[PDB]
Amino acid sequence: VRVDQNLFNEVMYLLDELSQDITVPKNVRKVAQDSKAKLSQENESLDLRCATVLSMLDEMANDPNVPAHGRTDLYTIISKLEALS
Repeated sequence: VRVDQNLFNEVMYLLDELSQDITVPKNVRKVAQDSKAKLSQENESLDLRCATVLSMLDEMANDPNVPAHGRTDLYTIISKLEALS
């Protein structure tokens, strides 16, 4: 319980921060927006929500327009989702 909810809480906070971060590209903010909505789709299985979000964030982490600090922010979130999955 605790271990998964602390990871989930951190992922939501970090995605919210990323969505508001003017130092990463528009498309990264939008993916962060869509990710946090997907994780909030309380009618769908968590493992499933996480898989879709992991796919979305991985795509962004591989976009060469993303600045180094934004890539690390993406990897931090990915790393918590893979621990939660």
